[PDB]
Amino acid sequence: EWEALEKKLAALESKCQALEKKCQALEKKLEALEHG
Amino acid sequence: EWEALEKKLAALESKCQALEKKCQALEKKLEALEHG
Amino acid sequence: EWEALEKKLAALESKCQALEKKCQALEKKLEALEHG
Ligand SMILES: [Zn+2]
Ligand SMILES: [Zn+2]
Ligand SMILES: [Zn+2]
Repeated sequence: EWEALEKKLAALESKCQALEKKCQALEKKLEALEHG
Repeated sequence: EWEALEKKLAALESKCQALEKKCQALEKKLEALEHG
Repeated sequence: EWEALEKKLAALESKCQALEKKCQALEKKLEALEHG
């Protein structure tokens, strides 16, 4: 169905946004090690 | 077409899941450096 | 609408591709710390 698709996409957008944050968090910890 | 969309979404869900694992793998290596 | 969906998916595919690169970039910096 069409609606199931809309929900899969919506959950993917969330997953993606949570991944961008995780990456920013990781980069921050990596930068701490790399400079200090 | 509708079916092409369904396939693009399915491949995106896989890509996303592989990215969550990569991030978990990275965080693990980062935590090793950060504590030991 | 159908077209709005197509655009959301297209922007998600980009976001995902940019995340794979970020992860590769991070892993590269992490590997530098881990071996050198
Ligand atoms: Zn740096
Ligand atoms: Zn830690
Ligand atoms: Zn290594």
